[PDB]
Amino acid sequence: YVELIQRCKQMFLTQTDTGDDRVYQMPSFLQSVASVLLYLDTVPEVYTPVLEHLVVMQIDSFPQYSPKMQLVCCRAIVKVFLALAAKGPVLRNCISTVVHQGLIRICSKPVVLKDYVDLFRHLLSSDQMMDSILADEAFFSVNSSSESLNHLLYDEFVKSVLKIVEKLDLTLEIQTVGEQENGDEAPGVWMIPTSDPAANLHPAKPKDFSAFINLVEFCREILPEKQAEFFEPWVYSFSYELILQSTRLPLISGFYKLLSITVRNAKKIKYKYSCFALFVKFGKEVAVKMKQYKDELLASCLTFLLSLPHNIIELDVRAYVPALQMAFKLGLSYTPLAEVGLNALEEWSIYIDRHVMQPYYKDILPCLDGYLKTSALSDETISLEEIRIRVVQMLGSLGGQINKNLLTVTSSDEMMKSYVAWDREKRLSFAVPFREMKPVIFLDVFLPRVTELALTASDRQTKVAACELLHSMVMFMLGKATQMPEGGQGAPPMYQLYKRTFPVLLRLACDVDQVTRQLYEPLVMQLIHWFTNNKKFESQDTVALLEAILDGIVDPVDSTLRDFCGRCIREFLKWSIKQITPQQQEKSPVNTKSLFKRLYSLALHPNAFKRLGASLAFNNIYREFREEESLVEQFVFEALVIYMESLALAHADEKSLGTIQQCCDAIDHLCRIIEKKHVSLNKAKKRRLPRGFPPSASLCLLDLVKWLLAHCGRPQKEEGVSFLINTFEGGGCGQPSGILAQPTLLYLRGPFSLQATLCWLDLLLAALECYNTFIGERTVGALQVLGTEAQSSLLKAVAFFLESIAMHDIIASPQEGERYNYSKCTVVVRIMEFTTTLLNTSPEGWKLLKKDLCNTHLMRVLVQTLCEPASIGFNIGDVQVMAHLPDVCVNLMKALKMSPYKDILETHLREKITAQSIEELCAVNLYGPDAQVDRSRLAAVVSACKQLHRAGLLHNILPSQSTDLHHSVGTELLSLVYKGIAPGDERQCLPSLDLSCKQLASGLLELAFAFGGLCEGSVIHFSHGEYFYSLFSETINTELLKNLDLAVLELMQSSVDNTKMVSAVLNGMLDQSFRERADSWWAKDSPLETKMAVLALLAKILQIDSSVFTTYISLLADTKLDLHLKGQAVTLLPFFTSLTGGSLEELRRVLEQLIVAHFPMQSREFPPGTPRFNNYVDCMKKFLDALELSQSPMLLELMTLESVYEMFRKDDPRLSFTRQSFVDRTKLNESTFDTQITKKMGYYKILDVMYSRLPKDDVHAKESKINQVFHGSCITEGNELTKTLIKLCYDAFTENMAGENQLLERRRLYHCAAYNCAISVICCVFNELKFYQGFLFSEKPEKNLLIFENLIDLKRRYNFPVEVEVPMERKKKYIEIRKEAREAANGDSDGPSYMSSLSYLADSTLSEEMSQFDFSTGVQSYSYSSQDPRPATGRFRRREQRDPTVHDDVLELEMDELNRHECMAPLTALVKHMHRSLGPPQGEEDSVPRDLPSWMKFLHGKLGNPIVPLNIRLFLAKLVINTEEVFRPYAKHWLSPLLQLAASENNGGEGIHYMVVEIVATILSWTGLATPTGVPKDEVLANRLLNFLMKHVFHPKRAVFRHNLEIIKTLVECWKDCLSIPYRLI
Amino acid sequence: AAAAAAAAAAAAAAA
Repeated sequence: YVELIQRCKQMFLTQTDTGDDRVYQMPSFLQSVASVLLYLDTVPEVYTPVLEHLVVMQIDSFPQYSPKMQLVCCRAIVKVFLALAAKGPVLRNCISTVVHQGLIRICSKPVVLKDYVDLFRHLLSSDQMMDSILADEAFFSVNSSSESLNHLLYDEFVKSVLKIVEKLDLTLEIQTVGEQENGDEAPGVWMIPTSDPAANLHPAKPKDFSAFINLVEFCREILPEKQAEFFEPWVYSFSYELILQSTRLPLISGFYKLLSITVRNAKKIKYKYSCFALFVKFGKEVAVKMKQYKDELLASCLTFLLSLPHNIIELDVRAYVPALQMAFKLGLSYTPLAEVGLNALEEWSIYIDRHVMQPYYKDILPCLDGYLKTSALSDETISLEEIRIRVVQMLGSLGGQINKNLLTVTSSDEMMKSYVAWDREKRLSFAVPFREMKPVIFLDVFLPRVTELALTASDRQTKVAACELLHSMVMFMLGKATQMPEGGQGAPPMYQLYKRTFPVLLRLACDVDQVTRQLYEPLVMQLIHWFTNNKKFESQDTVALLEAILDGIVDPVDSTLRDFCGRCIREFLKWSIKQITPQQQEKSPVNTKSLFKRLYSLALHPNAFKRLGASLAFNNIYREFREEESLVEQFVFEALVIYMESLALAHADEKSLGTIQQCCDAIDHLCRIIEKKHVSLNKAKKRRLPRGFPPSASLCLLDLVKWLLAHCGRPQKEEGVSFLINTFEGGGCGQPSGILAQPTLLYLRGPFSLQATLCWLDLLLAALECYNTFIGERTVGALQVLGTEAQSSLLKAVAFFLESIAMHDIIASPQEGERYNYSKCTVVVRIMEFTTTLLNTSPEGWKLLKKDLCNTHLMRVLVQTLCEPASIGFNIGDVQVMAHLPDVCVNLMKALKMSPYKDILETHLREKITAQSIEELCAVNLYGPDAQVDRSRLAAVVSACKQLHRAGLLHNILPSQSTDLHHSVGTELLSLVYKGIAPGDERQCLPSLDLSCKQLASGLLELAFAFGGLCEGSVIHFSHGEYFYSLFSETINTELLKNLDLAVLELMQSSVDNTKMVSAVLNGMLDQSFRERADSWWAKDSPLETKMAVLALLAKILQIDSSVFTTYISLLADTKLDLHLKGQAVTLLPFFTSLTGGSLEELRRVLEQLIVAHFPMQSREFPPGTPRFNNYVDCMKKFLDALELSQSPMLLELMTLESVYEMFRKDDPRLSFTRQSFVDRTKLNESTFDTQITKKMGYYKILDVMYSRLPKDDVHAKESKINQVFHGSCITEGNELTKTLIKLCYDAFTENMAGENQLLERRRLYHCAAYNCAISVICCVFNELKFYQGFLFSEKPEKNLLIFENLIDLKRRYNFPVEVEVPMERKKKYIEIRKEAREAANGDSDGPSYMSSLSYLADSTLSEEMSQFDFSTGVQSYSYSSQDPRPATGRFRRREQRDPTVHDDVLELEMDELNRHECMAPLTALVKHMHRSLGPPQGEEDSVPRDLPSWMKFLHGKLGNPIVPLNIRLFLAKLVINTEEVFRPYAKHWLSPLLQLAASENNGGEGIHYMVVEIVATILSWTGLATPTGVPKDEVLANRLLNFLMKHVFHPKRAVFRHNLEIIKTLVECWKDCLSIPYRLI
Repeated sequence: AAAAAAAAAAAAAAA
């Protein structure tokens, strides 16, 4: 269980390999270590990491499992959890969340976009087997997974859709493209996510669990909270409009059996709890919200998630006449094809029926039939039919009422509209060429087209057809309508609605065919250009066209509108194309005037929610030539403006979301170009506009007013500052109001009475007057010019007394609560808006300050932020309403600070008592269950504490409550252990009492009584473990946070004292700081261990180096010092360990220190630190060389951003699986070895020259497949390290590591080799390396004759540099040196020798062998620098034989002579490129002309081993060579097998092939050139050839297996058009 | 020599 847990790991890591290592493996580890530790309440720890990141690699890591083994897997992990129970409340949770991590990360690669799905079932499976409390398991699995998804959604995607949905528009804008993409953004997003990890893991957890956790967590005991709050937090988070959002929440909810909780109690209030209320209150906001904005993509899924919100509102349904109205229609309108919601639609039917319709059918039925009409047929003119099934099943489930609205409303659907042939007075037309019979037809092709248009099912055959001959359809109609016989004359209504079509075409073509809408857009516009340059009649027509293109929003697809202005602007393009005359500008009413004439007005008339984007993209259209085209701009300026004014204020009541002012302000974005700041242009009548605008005193002017004078007041003064005062003369009273304001309210008290001042002019007072403080004194020395209270008497003072009326309105029916609570809050907030506007603004003389009689009132309202939610608006607050509430108090109270008298603060504060805090303090702990009502006011009073913090004077509430209350939090957080576990209720209690607990007092007593205070079945085992470690290390987060904020070195105190768990304590600190900033405390940690490095660090350190008891306190300790050096090394990561820890002793050094006599952690010795200088090269070179070969087997070659980023974020300190993660995307003490070896150079391969050196140490010390690692090391590090410096550091390092040394053969091989591996891929400028080898070039001329190792590295050394040199780069660092064809060929030509007398010590090879590398390399550099003659002829006379020309001396089968000759590859590109010289430049029908001048003459391949390799050389040679250029070499080839491949016999199992394969397979490299293969010189050749070939190939199939021969049997076939006939002999 | 059986099988068969 120690070394054995090792064994576990030894499987674990080693599964990092390229081939797999199996799996059941792990759960073996699992149930194993399970029963192991279940036995142990004695705390082995230390396996915490290995067991965890172990299991996290485990559970789902698989391409598959044996389906069988998987329930076994279940018993496995579940067993882990029972252990986690006996364990005592710690590691369980964390692990769960980790598997959440990979879990969703395993979404990658998503299988709708190894594989993905598996996890589902195992998760499913995870829940379902055996016995003990599957619940809790599932429970925490859920919540932590939940909050997990929070984390990733809190990583990006919100941002994603934000930016890249908003991106191309503002990035490229030419003002031409920007406008487009603007109108393109408004109606539904670009639907483009930014980072797919966000974009998609974003789906993942949802995408995963989609069908999963719906019915999962059926559990009653553990799902009160997973219900209620656990519902919420997301639902709060929603506003960002994630597809994700609702998804499960209804699904589980309606699934959940007590919505009786929800439905009934939520009724009780409608007649936890308020959780049910909001839990309701989504409904319309949601509903509409998508109905309008969200998409068939978006909404559909969204909404449909959001219908079942009825599934829980049975009682609490009320209106929802739109619910299905938009909704279920969307079910079978746009996806009768996709049943997705459609299912739901009639589920809703089910219960809305089955729950209380008894009036509501009067509602419901007028809808049902006239809509559920398509419930029956979407079928024909799961299973669509099945739909129809359950449709009727509904129908009869009541019946007799179900009859009608289908009939009369369908009767309202225009079955009958009769138009074609201009309401059918003649033939429509016949233009088409048959005219044997000259038919007519075309009569109704149209309603057919229609029927397609609704239809996308067979759309593939059908809807396609629709637009298809729509294309020729128009041009058909107008086609014979151009001479106008009747064609147009018949048209105008006909072709009218013929336009009305194409709205649908180009509309849904989106979800269908880019090719469709995009096909017909140039056509719709080739229309709009046509008649415009023509006469205006189709103006009468396309006008109509765009008319209803007023709509397209209620029409769920709002890009319709995108069409519109885009058409419009294209309209304007054509209008810009042909603009001629204001005669024809205005008499183009379709243009110019009557455009805005309607569009503005027309915008206004319906009170059109449907102008919004139409408006923004509308004037945005102009935003290009809004600057200039001609006159109409002049009018559109003003008309545009008060159009904006009246615009806004008009609808300004019930307006659709803010989409409204999205558009409003969107055009408010233009006075910009609209202001060129001319003299008396802007300043002119256009400036006469803002004249009345603030004094318009009108409603929403706030949005407008502040807009004004900064911008539009600016042209002429500054903002227009002093234009203003001379009118204040007449009045500043011109701004405000209060007609009928205060008292009559106090009498009628009506909602109709709320409807102006109470509606707006409360606000417009506030902000309108706020913007005044700024200009001049306006709120002081301008507005107030008449009296202090005189001019504002009926205006501002009544505004006070009306805030007093708010206090009063709390002193002594949905819409009622809507504007009633919306109001009263909007009141306090906005009247406090200009309140605090003044209070803060330096124009503070107490002029309007004394003007308050609300002095005590104000403090009596704000004092309750407690009653305030329970009374005036709260629920509405979360949306950035009461979210903004805190912003008041501080802003208020501190703008009440200074000049305003402190009793405003103080007596107010004095209002507060201690009984509140001491009391609730007692109570919420005194509860257990019941924590509700107090715990609330925990949250509240804490929120007040926030307001104190930003507002100061908190202590005034806690002078001695500093002392005890904050302590008593310790009494209570203390007190919990009596009951051990605390409710998720109480789990939300704690952030309050600890959070505000420590806002004042010290976090030291924290540490002290932390340690000691924790030094203490369900009662007693729920007591047992938290005694030992957990409970405060459970609550730990906030504690740590305190320790993060203000503490410095205060750490070291209890730290050094307790010297055990503090680490862990500290550990939680570590990244809890870091993550927050990833720069703050990253020092604060550092020097406390400068000194404490001496202190708590040390007794640990040399307790390890000293050290059963002190020994495990050591493994304990050195484990720490892992942590300490590691995290502390992570705050060194900013700077240094070699100065910071380098200049600071026993920090750097403890690395080297603790190394003695321990393997398992010896793993973790190395990864920390990049120590530098002295006793490091040396002492550590010992701890690695010596302690490696000692502690690693000697045996040579015996061995074995935001979103996704967050997976590591919270596993940061720990968990060896870290990079064992993505590798998921005999050997045992050998696994001790490469355990530690992978521990070695994978970690630091990248940095330093001993980090560099040790690999070269071991590889040559003991050669293993570690060497393979070197590639993904060296080559990587070569490209990786990207330090030209350290580049050169190994350049020289290795470079004269090739100096005079005891080095061996291989010891130069991997030297230059892995050396080059890194170096060929690293920065091309190798500087004096490549130059000093120039000055080691003369090293090449040399004599060691002979000795042995002097002869060994004699030859090893001077070929050694060119070895890396010319390959790493041959070029362009080499080109100016002006040794090019000149001074090297000395050493190539000469270098390889005969050594004919050398028989010796593989001098006959290695000397001559490696000596050949002269020509090999240098000749290569020549290959690109080549003449054709030069490199070829430079080879003579041969030393041959040479080693590559000593052949069959070994290697008697043919396999690796191509693999291991280590000669080809230069020869390859050799003849390749110089054969690009001699090549398509000229071919040869002859053998010789490509050889004798070539070095292909050097190739002969006759008479012995002199045959074989040369023609082996021919192997890939002929790849390029042909044609007949290898003419005689062909004769070489059929010559080859005869007694030679025979001499090589079978020559390896695949050998016979290996020769003949292209021996003949070249024979077919031509046709007529095989006329040679048969006739001229084949004379004896192929005959014998065949004979043997056949002879052999018969058996080996007989020997081994079958179609092997057949491979030949081919060749056989391939032979014969005449040939040699050894056939009778066959 | 399995998917390679298809490889060279194709080498001849296409030849």
